[PDB]
Order: sequence, then C-alpha cells, then structure tokens
Amino acid sequence: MKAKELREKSVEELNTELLNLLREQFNLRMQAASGQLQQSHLLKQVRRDVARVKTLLNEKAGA
Amino acid sequence: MIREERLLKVLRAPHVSEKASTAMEKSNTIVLKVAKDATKAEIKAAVQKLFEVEVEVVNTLVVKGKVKRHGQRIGRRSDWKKAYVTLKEGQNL
Amino acid sequence: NNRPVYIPRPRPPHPRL
Amino acid sequence: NNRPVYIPRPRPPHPRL
Amino acid sequence: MKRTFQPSVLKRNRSHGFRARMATKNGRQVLARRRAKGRARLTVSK
RNA sequence: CGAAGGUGUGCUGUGAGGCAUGCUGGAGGUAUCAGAAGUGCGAAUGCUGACAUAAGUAACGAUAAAGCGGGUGAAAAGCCCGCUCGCCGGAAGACCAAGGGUUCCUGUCCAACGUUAAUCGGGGCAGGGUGAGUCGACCCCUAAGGCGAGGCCGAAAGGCGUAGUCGAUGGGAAACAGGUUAAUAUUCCUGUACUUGGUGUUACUGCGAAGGGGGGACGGAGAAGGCUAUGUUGGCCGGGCGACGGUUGUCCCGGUUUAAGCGUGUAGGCUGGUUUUCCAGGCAAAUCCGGAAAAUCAAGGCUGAGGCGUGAUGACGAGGCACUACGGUGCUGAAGCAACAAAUGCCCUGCUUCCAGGAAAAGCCUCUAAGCAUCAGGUAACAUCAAAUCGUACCCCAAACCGA
RNA sequence: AGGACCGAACCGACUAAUGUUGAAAAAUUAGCGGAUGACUUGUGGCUGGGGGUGAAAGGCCAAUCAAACCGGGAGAUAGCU
RNA sequence: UAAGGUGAUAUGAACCGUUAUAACCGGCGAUUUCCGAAUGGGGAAACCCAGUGUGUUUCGACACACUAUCAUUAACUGAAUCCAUAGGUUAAUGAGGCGAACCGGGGGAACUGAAACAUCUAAGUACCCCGAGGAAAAGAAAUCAACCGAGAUUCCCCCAGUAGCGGCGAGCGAACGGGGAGCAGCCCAGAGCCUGAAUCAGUGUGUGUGUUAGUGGAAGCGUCUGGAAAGGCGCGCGAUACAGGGUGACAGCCCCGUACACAAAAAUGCACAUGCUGUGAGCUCGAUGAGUAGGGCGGGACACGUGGUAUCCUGUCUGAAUA
Repeated sequence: MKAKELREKSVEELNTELLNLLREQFNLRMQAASGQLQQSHLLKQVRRDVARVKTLLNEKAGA
Repeated sequence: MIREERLLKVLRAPHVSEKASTAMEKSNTIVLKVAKDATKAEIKAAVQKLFEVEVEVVNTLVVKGKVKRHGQRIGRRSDWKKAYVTLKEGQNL
Repeated sequence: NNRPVYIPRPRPPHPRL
Repeated sequence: NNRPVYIPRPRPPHPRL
Repeated sequence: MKRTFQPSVLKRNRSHGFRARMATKNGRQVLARRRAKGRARLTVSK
C-alpha cells in the first residue's frame, strides 16, 4: 500500500502522518501495555506505515 | 512543526503497581512510562494534549535496570524513566 | 503480555524450580 | 583449575657456615 | 594495613581514562593496540 | 548374518610382533611392494585433567552466652512470635563523604553457596521500590597543577610558555515542623515561607564595562562574658497503691515537644561623623577610593548570638475506647510551665599577644570613556511565568568498600 | 610562651606471649614514646628508572629494588645440571 | 527468484501472501541518536554549557544550518612613523585519524662470536618518528671495458666463498663479464617560421567484455538381509555432467550440485572508435645547470676498518675552468 499515497501532496501527506502518529499508535501502545491488545501485528504495520510516509515525505520535500 | 509528534512519542506506556494504585486513589496522580529524556515540560504538554486534563506538576525519576541472567549469560535490563504526573481536582484516567 | 519466557535446558546442578 | 600463582618465599635456611 | 589499591573513580578516570590516553600519542598507541587485540573493554570507564 | 577401539583366551616367531575368536560397539578399515615422518616414553624437582596418601585427622575462622514455650515445616537449638540471661553503647548506635551497583521490600524453592542442617539469607526465579527552584551534583570564579591560538627551542616525536580554557580539596541564592508505604522523603501530602531571572502595567530617573575603588579576604596560641543544643530537679496532667514486711504519701510510673520565615533588634564587637574647596595619584576620565585645608556636632553608622510575640484557639502528645486477614487499623486525646549546670556549637572571619607576617578570583555596592539620552536602560510597587538535567534504594568503622 | 609536663582520639611499633600449611603473605592482648607542633590527616596534583625521592638505611618507587613492571631483540649465551 | 515466510538461541500467540507491491538477494537512494580525527567551548567518553542567522500553537518555548586548527588563494580593514608592513575581519579548496605487511629517509642498540675482551662482528638487524603509493626508490652514465667493444633502472642464476677487507683472528665479501624477465624515451634552463601538429590529462556517445541477483540442466527398478539401504544378485539408461555435500548403512541415474548453454532495468572494472576543454608537433641558431667540481680538517656507504686507498655524501674554511 504505497501507490495510493505516492501521488498525494505534501499537506495531505503530513496530515495523514499526523493522524497515523496520533491514532493507532499512542492508543495502540497504551492498549499493548495494559494488555487489552489481542493482535500484535497492528503495531508493526502502523510503524511500517509511519516509516513509509516519512520516506515519501523525505523523497518529495527538498530533493 | 514536530512538537506534536515529539509529544506523542515521549509517552510510551502506563505503570501499574500497588504504589501506583495507592497514589491514584489518594493523591490523584498517575504514574506512567516516559521516554529516556522525557523532559518535564514536554511530558506536561503531552499529557495535556493527549489526556485533555489539567496537571499540577510533573516530577520524574530514572529507574536503573536490574542485572538478570538468562541461562548463564548476564543481561542487564534496559533503563527507563517514570513520571508522577499530578492531576487537578478533575480526573478522567 | 508475554508470559512464556522459555527457560533453556540448564546444567545438571540446576535449581529444582 | 588455575595453578597456584603466588608461592611464598622459602623459610630462610638455618646457619650452616 | 591499607592495601595498595584504594579505589577512586575520579582519579582513575583522570589517570587512565580515554581522554587521558588520547591526550598523548603514547596513550593513543596503547588504544590502537587494544583495538587490534579486539578487547571488549577498550579502557577503564563506567 | 558387524569395521575401528575396548576387553580375556589358544597358538605362533631368538624379538620388536602376528593370527583367530567369547562379549561391548556401531560404520569404517585395508592385503603385498614402495615413498615422508610431528614414527615407539619410565623418569627431565616436566606440562594439562582426574583419582589415592596422610584421613574420615586438624579445623569448622576472638572465651559477648543461650534456655524454655508456641507456630510453619517431613525434618527446628540456629526459620517467625513471647519471657527470661549476656554484650556494645564516644559504639558493636544513627547519619553521611569516597567506594560498590539493586545486595533494599514482597511472593516463591532448597538444584549450588553459608566451613554442619535449615523451612532461613546479603543464595536461585518473578514482581515492586530511588519523586527536589530550597539536598548535593550541574553552573559563575579560582589556588596547586594540566592543556594551550600565536611565540621560542628541538633530528622527527616533541619540551617550555602568553593570551585564553580547565581544574574543589575553597568562595556564590533560597525550607522548615508533623504524617505516610513492605521498601522514597528536608523530594510525596498538610501548614507556613523564601531566592534568582523573563514578560506586561504604574511613577521617577540618566544609563553603560574584559576598566577603577571597597568587599569578598583569611596565620599560630590564649582567657573572659552573653548564650544555645543539651541534661537535672520542682509544679501540672493521666494512671497506680501493687501477688515476700509497710507504702493516699515530702510516694512510684510516662509526658510536660513545638521548627524555618516575619517584627523588635538586646548582650557583645568595630569605627568619629555632616558639609564645602582643591589635587600631575588609581597605566585615559571619573560624582567612586586616596590625599591636602576649612565651618559644624559630638554623636552617628556597620556587625551582632540570644530572648520576646506571630508562625501556632494549628501539628504532636501519655492514656483510653471499638474492631483485628489476630501483624495490626479508626476515634478521642489533659498539662505542654519555673529554676539550675552547661558545653568542643553561635556572638567570634570576635578580643589580647607572637613571629613563623598569615591564598586568589567571582557574585555584591559604587564611578564613569566609547554610544545613545522623544530611545534604550535602571530604580520602587503590582500580576504571572520558569528554575531545566543528573543521584536520591541499600552497606557506608562493615558480611555489601580495599584485603583471593 | 614553651619543637613543655601527665594523659584520651590519632600516629609508630620498644618488650613478652600466641600465631609460622596462622583470624592475617608481619596479625592480636597488656605494657610502650609523641599527643600544639620538625605533628597528623581527607581531597586534588607535581618529581618516572641509571632515573625520581630519600632527617641517608643502598631505604621506598603498587605484597617485587645494589637498578620496577609490561612487550620486543630472544628459542640472548651457558665449556654447566 | 518466489509459495512460503515475520533472523537464531527456542517453542509459542497474532499475521502477510499464494500469480503476484507475501518473504529473500542485488543495483541505486533515503534515515543514520551519542562517544569516537569530534571539528562551537569544556570534559572523568557515550556527558555539561553556549553564540549567530533562518520560521513558528500562552511572552512562555521550540526546529533547522553554521560557529575547531593549520596551509594556500582572494577581498576589506589596519598600528608603533607619512607611505608601507606586521596584525585583524570575511569568502573558497586541501589535510588532520584509523589500518596486517612492502618502500625511502632521520635516528638507532644490546645479547652473542672471536672460546676472555676494547678494532670488528652481531648490525645498519631489533625498536621510535616522518611521506606517499598500490607497489615505492632508482632510472636514461660527468658508467664500464680495453685500447676489442655494450649503450636506462630494477630482479633471478653463474662468475663466487674467486679477487679482496679483516687484533690479516673471528668473520665480512665484491666488481667486469655471461645467460634470462621486461625494454620508452624525454622535459626546463630560449629566440624566429609554420602554429590543434603527434603524444597526454579532464568529460559524454557507441561497440566489446567482467562483476554486483540468477535460469535451464540427462539418465533404476525388482528382489535378500536388514530399524533404515545408497549394501549382496538380476537385468537397464545418461555422461561436453561419477569434481563435491546431504538423504534411517557406501547413490552416476533421491535432492542440491558439477560439464554445457544463457541472463542485466541500474551502477560498475578494462580494450577501441567517435565527440568537447587544457598543456602541447617539425624546422634554423645559441644555450647546456658556481659557491658547484676539488682541496684542508673528522666521519659514514661502497666487500674495502686509512692502509699505497680510488669513488660518493657529509659538520667547518677555502675554492677554479666552462668546452
């Protein structure tokens, strides 16, 4: 899942990055710590999505 | 502006223990895991933004990791910091 | 939560657990 | 199973001169 | 009586610390020999 | 349908050896002739691992000392609780500094350690525990000393050293009483305060230093006065009159604590002040220091423990009452005064003498040049903001630091 | 005032005893000398090997000193066992 | 390449994909905390404290880049004296350190041998410092030879334990010449004619070729022992593939492999053609390296130790000619 955001603009990409860092990351880690989390792949996939979005931002903005 | 994402990242997990429960029920304060640096101002801002509550003051401390042995291999636990954030009279969590 | 730590096979003079 | 590193110097011999 | 070794972290660091070794080339050569021998503890440090 | 190794046997050769096989083993070995040895062990006070010897012997690690009862447990002298006996008590008590890095508390086990057992531990596994604007580190300055831009010198390396920068063993701003957990507290909670700077308002004003002046800022020895921490007695509060004689009495038992900050500033110590005029001195100037003359009063000014009121009709408080996972928790809570003695601790970096002549800079008050003075900046009052980061467990004259 | 006197902490080890495969690779008990000065101690540095320091004994220089320790010449050489 | 995977100790739970964006490898990029030449200052290393300029939710406070040293060049300022210099400020390129050995140079021993030991040897070895490289140095005779002749340097074997040096003791030890590896000659010290004129250095295109991922790749069964057969016996096939590893005992035909044939979107090492920039062909003349050669004084290397002692260098004093 990369092409659906490869063509997005900087502002919307940053908004998506902020949304991903706020939701599904802080709540996910809190749930995992509290033990209410049942599936652990959520953290891995959200972290990989964050890394992918950061890479796209680095590639687009600047260079 | 990376202040928002820094505030998101500074907080790692909450802390649960008998002392934590006693402080929560008595002093209306919550103890939770924080980043290794986790400066007081950043912790206060992150708590304010995420928990949408009012905090009186934050005092932190660094916990030294214990030395444990798996098999015969010595293995020091990773160090971590905990912050005792004191909430206002109005508490949510 | 990760309860299982998978303690390895110990030496012959190992704690009885 | 290390060999004894330190060995004390021998007791001085009795005067046999 | 008092033995030869009386520990003192500050004195140890200022006498045999990494900065003390690097101040002069001889200590730098000692560090190079340590690296070549591949010792995990390059020098005295906390 | 059993190679090598191991293990006994019968033959065989003057011999180093050779042949076959009983059993283990489990998958490699190798006829004859040639080629090279890291080619043959019984010693070298030989090297590595193991096992005997002494020998089930010394010893079981200051002659401060254990007993009984109950409890858990399979097992109790050493593990938990109660009553007795003993030791330190200028320590064998409590804090720390340096030094260790979780040994601190709980649950859980006796695999290994404790010079014995152990249910126990500073032992094995799991969990919890270290909260700072007022503690210290951090940070400003600096002594001894280190580094050292340029610079000097030296075959190279490198040695010395200026400006500068480090370097606490020192100098700089601020918090105290009570309570709390199984483990944190001068950090958390209750009460009362304080210190340094940013921001904005109000009224004034000239501001401004790597520069100048004072301060910081100091040795030895010795005695007195005020005191305080501290301890003794008396009165007061609550309880007791008591198993071997008497004990309502001038008798016995426990308490009679209250900080920092705020105002007065005392005992004591230091010094003569107010004003005017002038000076190539303070590597430039100076209202600041120093010096030179005047009129005036004779006191002023600085430092200064302690005590006193507030802090505080607040906390604490002997003891009693009600429930106890029977370890313990909740409520209540009277008096909280006088005198004496007194320190090595404060006045005291004090005072008097002595030669052995007794650190430096920074913060701090003040002065102005450069520049600006409708600004900027400073002063006095108010409101708010921030004071970050690091250690806070535990041992710290010892079972935890240096001695294996 | 005393490089004063007696005597605690502190410093050192003059005598005796025990301990020599000891509690300790110089220790413990009682005596013993100084204990206001040439005293001692905590902390931080300076003096580095034919050199340092030395109230000077050939003493100390990390339990080793008439020339420390570490690595190299180096498997120095040994007419010796 | 791909239908199995989220690395191992060391299983699990939760998942992705299964015809392609599951997983893995490769080429090119991005991120790359702190200490570490650390490079803003300091410092006991993974730590503390700053200034400048760029933009921002409560002034609060934040994110980014720079601020080390030296060398060279350039610009602006700038004293003791006018000029001027030294110095000061700013801009640009390079180095600073690490790394096993090889090279050259500046230093540089001792033990031991001579049956002792000082000349000597050990030895220009042990070891320190400096500089660059993939090799470095050297290198085209002010050389030899002998009056016959060879034409750069380096390395291998003879000459050769020869001649020689040597308390003529121990020991050290050549050269000429011969056979081989490989051979490239030039540039400055200067004028005129002709002036891209060959050979090089710096960048693109094309062709060739190798790497960084890889693909295909032949051929055996039945019977007996036997835990298991690749082993006993029978009959077969491949081989430009029985070189190797694993498979319940020794497998050519069980799998990975090997012989053999191919693959490259992208970056690459090397051989040529084709492009662009810089130094730069050939002809006539002259010039042809002065504080040098040499000598005196004391030494070092040449096998050669001062001996009858040539040659080169060196600390000091002198010192010509130039064809």
